[PDB]
Formats: sequence, structure tokens, C-alpha cells
Amino acid sequence: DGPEKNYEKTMAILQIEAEKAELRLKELEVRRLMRARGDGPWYQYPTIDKALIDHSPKTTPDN
Amino acid sequence: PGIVELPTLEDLKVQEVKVSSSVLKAAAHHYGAQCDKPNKEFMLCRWEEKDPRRCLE
Repeated sequence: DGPEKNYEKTMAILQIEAEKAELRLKELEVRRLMRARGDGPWYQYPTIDKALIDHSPKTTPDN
Repeated sequence: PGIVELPTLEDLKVQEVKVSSSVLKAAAHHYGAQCDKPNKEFMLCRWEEKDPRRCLE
């Protein structure tokens, strides 16, 4: 076929690879960033829910 | 890290009842019902205020 097919198709190949390449670099940075700070959706290590607290009055006033 | 505020001993010199335990329990039923109003007020403070120093009065 014409060189145009190879030229345009290779440009699409480059565009896909460039977008993928920059995303992986963003992946490493974000994963490092939100692992440390933690104000992000993943890496949220489990805690204990406040629902499992008995708020009813106890047998002793000081509680 | 701060003041652990304790009331002075002046307000603690209150008239305390001097009766043996059996005296309290013998009249316990005839004591709880007819002195409930200050009893409930004091104990509500104990659970609500949650601090001993608040319910001295």
C-alpha cells in the first residue's frame, strides 16, 4: 500500500505509546504519593467502625 | 499538661449522715420514694455532667 498508511498508522502507534508511557509514570508517583499521605481512595488500611460503641448509660457515672 | 483542678476542702465540709448501714437499709424503701427529687437531680448530674466536680452542690 501507500506510505501514507504506514505513516499515519505509526503516528497512531506513537500516540498510544506516549499516553501509556506518561500514565505509568503517573502511576508510580501517585501510588507513592497517596501511600504516604493516605488521603486517597486506595491504601486505606482498615480501622474500627464507630458503630460498635455502646452509648447507653453504664453502671458508673464516669464514662 | 495543665491544671487538674480540684475543689478546695472548704466546700467539702458538708453535714454527713451518721447512721449505721442497717439503719439506711431498714428505712431504704421509705427513703428513696420520698426524697427522689434531689436524688434524681444529683444522679442525673453524675451521668450527664460526667464529672464529679460539677455535682458538688
